[PDB]
Amino acid sequence: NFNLEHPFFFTNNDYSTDTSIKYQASLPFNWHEVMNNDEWVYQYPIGKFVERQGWKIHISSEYNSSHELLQDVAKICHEMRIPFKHLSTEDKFIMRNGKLVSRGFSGKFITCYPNQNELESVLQRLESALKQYNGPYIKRWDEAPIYLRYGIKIILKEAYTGLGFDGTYSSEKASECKALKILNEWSEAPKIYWHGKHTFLGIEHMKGVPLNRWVTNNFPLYEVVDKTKDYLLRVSKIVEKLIDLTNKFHSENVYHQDLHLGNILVKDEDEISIIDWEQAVFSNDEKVVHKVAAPGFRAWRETLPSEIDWYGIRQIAHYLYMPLVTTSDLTYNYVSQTRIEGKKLFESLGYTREHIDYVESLLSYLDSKCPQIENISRKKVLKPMHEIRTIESEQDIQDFIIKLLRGFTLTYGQWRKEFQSRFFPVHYYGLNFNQGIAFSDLAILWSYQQLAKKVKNFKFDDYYEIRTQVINEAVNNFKKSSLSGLFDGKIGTIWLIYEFEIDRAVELFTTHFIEIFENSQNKNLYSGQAILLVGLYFLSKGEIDNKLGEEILIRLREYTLNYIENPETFCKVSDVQSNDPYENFGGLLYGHAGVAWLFGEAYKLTGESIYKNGLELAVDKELVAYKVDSNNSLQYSQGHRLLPYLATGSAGLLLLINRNKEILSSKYLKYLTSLERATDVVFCVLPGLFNGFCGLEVANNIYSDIDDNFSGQKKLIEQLYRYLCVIEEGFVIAGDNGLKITTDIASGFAGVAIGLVSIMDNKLTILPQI
Amino acid sequence: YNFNLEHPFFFTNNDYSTDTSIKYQASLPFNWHEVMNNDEWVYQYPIGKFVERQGWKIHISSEYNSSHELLQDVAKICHEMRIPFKHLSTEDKFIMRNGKLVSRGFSGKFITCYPNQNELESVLQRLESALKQYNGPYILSDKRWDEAPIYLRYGVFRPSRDDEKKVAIDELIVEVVKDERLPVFKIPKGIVPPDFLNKWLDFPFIIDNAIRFSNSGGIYNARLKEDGKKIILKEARPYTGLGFDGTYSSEKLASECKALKILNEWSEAPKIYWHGKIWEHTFLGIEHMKGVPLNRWVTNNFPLYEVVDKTKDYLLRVSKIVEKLIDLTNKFHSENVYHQDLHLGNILVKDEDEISIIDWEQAVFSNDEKVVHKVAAPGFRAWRETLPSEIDWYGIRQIAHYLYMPLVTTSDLTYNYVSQTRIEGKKLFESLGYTREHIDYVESLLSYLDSKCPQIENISRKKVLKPMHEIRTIESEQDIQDFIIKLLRGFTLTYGQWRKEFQSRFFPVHYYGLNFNQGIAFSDLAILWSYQQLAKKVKNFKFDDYYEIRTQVINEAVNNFKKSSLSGLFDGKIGTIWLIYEFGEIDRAVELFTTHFIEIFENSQNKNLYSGQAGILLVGLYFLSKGEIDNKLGEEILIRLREYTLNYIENPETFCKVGASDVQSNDPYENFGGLLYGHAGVAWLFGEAYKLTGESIYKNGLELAVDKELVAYKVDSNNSLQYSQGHRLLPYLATGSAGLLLLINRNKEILSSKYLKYLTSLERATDVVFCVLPGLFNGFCGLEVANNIYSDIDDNFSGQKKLIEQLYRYLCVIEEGFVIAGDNGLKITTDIASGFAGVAIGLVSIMDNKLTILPQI
Ligand SMILES: Nc1nc2c(ncn2[C@@H]2O[C@H](COP(=O)(O)OP(=O)(O)OP(=O)(O)O)[C@@H](O)[C@H]2O)c(=O)[nH]1
Repeated sequence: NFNLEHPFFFTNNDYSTDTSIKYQASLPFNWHEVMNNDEWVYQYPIGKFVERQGWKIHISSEYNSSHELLQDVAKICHEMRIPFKHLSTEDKFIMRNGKLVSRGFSGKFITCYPNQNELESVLQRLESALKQYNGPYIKRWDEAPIYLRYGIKIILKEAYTGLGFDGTYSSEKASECKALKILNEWSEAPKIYWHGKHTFLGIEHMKGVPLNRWVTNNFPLYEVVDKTKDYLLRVSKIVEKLIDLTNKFHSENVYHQDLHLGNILVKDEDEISIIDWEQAVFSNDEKVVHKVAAPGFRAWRETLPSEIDWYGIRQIAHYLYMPLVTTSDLTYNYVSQTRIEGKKLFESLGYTREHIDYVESLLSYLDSKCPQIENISRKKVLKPMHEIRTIESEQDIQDFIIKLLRGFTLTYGQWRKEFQSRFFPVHYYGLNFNQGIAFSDLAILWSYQQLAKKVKNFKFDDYYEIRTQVINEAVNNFKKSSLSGLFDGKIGTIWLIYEFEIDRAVELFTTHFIEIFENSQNKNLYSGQAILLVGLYFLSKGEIDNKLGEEILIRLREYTLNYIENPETFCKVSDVQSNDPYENFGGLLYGHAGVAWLFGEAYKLTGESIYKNGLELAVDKELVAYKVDSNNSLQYSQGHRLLPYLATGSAGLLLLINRNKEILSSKYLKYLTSLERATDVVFCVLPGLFNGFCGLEVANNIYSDIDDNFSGQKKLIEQLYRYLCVIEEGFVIAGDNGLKITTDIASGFAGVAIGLVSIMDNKLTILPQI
Repeated sequence: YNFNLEHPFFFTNNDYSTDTSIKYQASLPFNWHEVMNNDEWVYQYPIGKFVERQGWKIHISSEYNSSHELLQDVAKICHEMRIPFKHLSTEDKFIMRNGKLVSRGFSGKFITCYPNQNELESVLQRLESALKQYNGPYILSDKRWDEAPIYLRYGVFRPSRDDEKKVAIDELIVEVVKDERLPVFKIPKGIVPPDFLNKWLDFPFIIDNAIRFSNSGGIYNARLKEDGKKIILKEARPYTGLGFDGTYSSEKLASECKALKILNEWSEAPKIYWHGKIWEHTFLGIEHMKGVPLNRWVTNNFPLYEVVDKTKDYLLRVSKIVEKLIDLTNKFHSENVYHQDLHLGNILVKDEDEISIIDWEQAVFSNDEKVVHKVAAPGFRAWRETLPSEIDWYGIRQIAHYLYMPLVTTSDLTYNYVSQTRIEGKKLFESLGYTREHIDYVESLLSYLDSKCPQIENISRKKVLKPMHEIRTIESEQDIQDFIIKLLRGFTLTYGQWRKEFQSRFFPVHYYGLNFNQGIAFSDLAILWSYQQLAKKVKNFKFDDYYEIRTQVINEAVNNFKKSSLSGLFDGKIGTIWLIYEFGEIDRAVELFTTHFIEIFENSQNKNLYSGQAGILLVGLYFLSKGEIDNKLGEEILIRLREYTLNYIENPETFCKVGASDVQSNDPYENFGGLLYGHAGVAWLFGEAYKLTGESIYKNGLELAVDKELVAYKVDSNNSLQYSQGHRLLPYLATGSAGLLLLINRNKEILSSKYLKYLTSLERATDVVFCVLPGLFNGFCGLEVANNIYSDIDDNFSGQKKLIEQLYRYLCVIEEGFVIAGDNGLKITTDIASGFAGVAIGLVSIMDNKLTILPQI
């Protein structure tokens, strides 16, 4: 679960390809170099009695004086004077030192391992080359960088720490204090209240909130908020304050170089306050590439410092129209599409035409300072969208899905050329779980063949040989890993192969079901034992061996009874604010809210009414966990994260409530239309099935009979157009936390694929029945 | 088929390669794309526009001094209307293709555009009128269009189309049209007349000899008219010829013209005759010298035998030439000229031992700088940015050390390689019998010369290859016991240094067999067989990791086993079965043998022991001699070997080629003849069959095999039998003479007394004091495994002593262990073809008396 990215695609930490300066050192007679740990090179003589542990000596230096210190230490230590190891990469030197890194290992550039009882002159000789150099502190021994071993009522700060890829220390970046002292006239900028040297310069804290919660409090997400319109008048007030103060402080030789979600702060009556003037450089003759900034805001390819801030001051006012800003690091000039997709939404709300046209003309004459920059790279293959249509007929939907299926083949094509480990592009969380109906290719292929089956007379190409050269390593790696479960576990592959090869899945299931089922302990649907769905699905049509079938049937009966006496125990029916799957709780993906499907299938099979009793017990244990929202409906309770979604929140609750009509009573149907009002929003900030808009639109209309749901296609496509970055004759959808492209079940090609095939075929084709 | 690629340590395949030059990037509007198809070009075409194949294309070239301006000056022309284009990616491929090491059929290819056939004049008039001040090379197999660089040709636009009939990707889509990519233009099967192009479409030297024609031309023999006499010509087209620096061909002929005009009173340096410029070419009239080079001078003068020196005085003949070289250094250094690249294709010695340095195509004229010796020879390549005067003196030093002993081919890999050679040279030159004054004078002049080239200490990561300064003599078995564990621990170090980075294979191999993976060849499993046969050979080993890697090599050498399709004993899917049998395991793959032995047998053509069915029959008779296969296939092997012998007896021409031929090479698939790669290994089957069955026809087949193999053996000046192809002699094991001595000496009682009299001549022929290669197929270790493998009496100690001493002459040292250098030594290879496993099985069979590489009875 770590992030390391190159342009265009996404990958893991294996793809580095470091190109820097090799360190290089000499070597005496009967000595050696070795790259043992692949991050340190170790020097050692041949014949010497090496002990274990003892003492270690650490020496740290600055960036510029590394190689001459290395030469002096080498000429001291090579002549029968102790083995030696050091850092092996100039590129990794700025991650070992510099800015905020891991607290356990920081510094420690030069290391030696003395032979216990010979230190009477080595430490004395190490002040010869030292005592005039420098370095970070990381315990002190003398007046030299020689060490021994066996953050942020005035808010303050702290000062060789903070080095980037260029030479700019955090103490150096002087710039902040000169920018504060030349801008002490205005109360929007903070004041300086401490001078001198670990230096402790302080600032005044202006009141306010960050603009993201201002967007969630002022930019509408439900239709009942912000009565009598007039929100665009406030938006005009903030952007007129930005243009006024921008023209006031760009008079005399000062620039900010970053105007992201930070450094802006609105208190009351639309009063901004720019804080933390830290990245202040100024020139107007040479051109500088924008080096360091927040994600979503990055200037391009060696322009003037007057127009570095141009893109930032355009975009900071641009996403106030409709906030989708984080995907501009991949698609240059992305923000044109947000304007035209916010204008139609604002007209659909019913705002005044004067306010909308004034805001559009205001952004137009801010764009009147318009220096495009024809950047020259390989990122420019993914050009923006400049065409917006309207869906009325079914052939438009067929054209959209045959366009979208091409982008899947195109994002498959470029992945195989430079990478060989997996078969398909990934998300950053589940980039190694290469099995099951989860973040894995085996769940991608059957969505592909389904949507090839649905549309029209598709080209057969060569996907037969592709499917067999996928299923060969699938049956190879059925068992060479750990864990168990349905989604990313063990026997989801059996269900997918049977839903794909019939006989092999049946005989692996009947030879491994009792062996794998007793190994797992939990009962949740992700990686537990509810497996019972696969067993009941194989039992209802009938392919299981008989006597083991009744044995596992009375087994699941007695675990159902045992669950009837005990509390929830295995899961919680969790005040953590995370998107993380293992930390997720209280949903259909994670919790006891999904066992209602398992109880309902057993009730639906012949006659078992103890599973009905399990249904009332499960819903009575599950209904307490949800808090109420403003619009009189149930909502997920933890933090300020009021997200009604398929997982955790309201949409999964509406899915589980309307699962079976026959089990319902008048006590159950007390929150039907209020919960439907909960899942009726004008904006979803991230797309997808598990954590996005597509799961909401699936849960809004799945089991309300009929098939003619063209309002559903209209709403889904006309709200899904805002998330797409176009390629040649196709689309590739950026996933959740979107900076790169993603193809998985949650946020990718397969999410939209499963969503559309579930809306067309109203059975929601995950966790099956019959 | 060769696939050579530079890499520090081990030389590998074309996979470790990253372009680190300034890349070329263009801009695209909407409805355009940037497909990167096949790693050379980047494809660009408007989206939705059907490109019409099978028309006319334009090749555009450029110079290195201004090429970006061609990109940003022709980009709006392709942006206007509809023109696809594809251009080269980085500057490194532009250097590699607009240079000197690339073929003339593919040179000058930078921009390729794709017009339609109906728009050619309209695009050509627009692009021609804006490129007046651009210029570049000619590009072969095209024709001149106007004055701007524009060259047309007939070529392939796209691959095969969507849903109609295609036959190829290169020919006419009308009869077959073969590709004729030669530096001429071809109009195939008449012409459909291009009305845009029909109007536009319509020396005091005599040629003597072309020694080369290279890429930029080069040295060209001819005859002058107004002066007569003999002359040579150097030619150089403008804007071609390019190193890894801004430097062209015409920037060096002017430099050597200056360097040969500044000095004129030296009779052994050539005099300029006519430095004229025909058209834009730079021709050059240079006189010719008589004589032979030093590279072939040591072939017939260095004592290879111990009688060939013709009554002493060889070292004085060395010393006069050496003092002639050391005299002619500061004579032209007074003019402050400097001549780089002092390799041994420039010092030519004529009659009465007079020298003449003839190649001057690198010449600086100032000395305060440190440059990389960028263009050099194999062996004389210098050591990272010293001043050019000591670069020249370093070249002089290694000239003198090749004159001392003729191995300097690996001095690029190990710094101060001259140390080991200078240590062994006194023992080489004192073991033959010479006066001490000559050796004293040679070492005195060398000890004068060695201090004018200053030593350096940086080495740059190849530090673990140190020269050897700790030599010993062999007079006890404990020396052999120490050497075997040292070599084995060095092989462990080799596996440790190979396991770090690469994983496509398991062991380092020579670059000939860089793709093969099985058998007693360039492989993996035979190396562990040698490892096991040497590890328990003394008493034991530590065995830190041998068990799990043995399990690994068997369960991914046996699991696939059929991915490649090739037959033979050496590398051909049945030697794999033999190594599984002889590793110490159970017979195991006998089921696979009975499954597909007839299938492997029935679909092969060659019958040599390298990759033919003769080794398959040897494996079969070995398994029948072990005593358990089946009741039926044992009869099938005999009923096939019967009439396999008879097709050879009635017609020996099909199974092998007799004669000497005209081939000077080292590739394993070319050199016919000899014990392994030819005819002399056929009689090994007849010997094994006679030792199993005992009947006369096998003996007669062996006698005819020995009779018809000895045709291609030319007698030396001394009484010695030598294998000879071309102008070279081959007294080696594989394609040589020591292979026949095994066949004669092993079957001594079977053979009659008529063929037993050749042993006294082949013992003289396989007795040299010097070799150039440290190997056993084609090297040294095979020449003294034939000496003591089957005598009668156990006298292993003296032969072992000689082998270990001359291997100390050839080895290289890492840590406490040891490595060895393979064929074409610039690297470290560990296999059974001039590697660690070969010297391992040599040290096995030198006292075990078996020669375990070939399966006996
Ligand atoms: N000057 C001269 N050259 C000859 C003679 N005979 C052959 N040559 C040619 O000189 C060439 C020397 O080429 P190399 O030794 O490869 O060196 P080079 O290719 O000239 O490159 P540089 O050594 O950098 O000039 C040979 O390839 C021969 O073709 C001769 O008598 N005199």
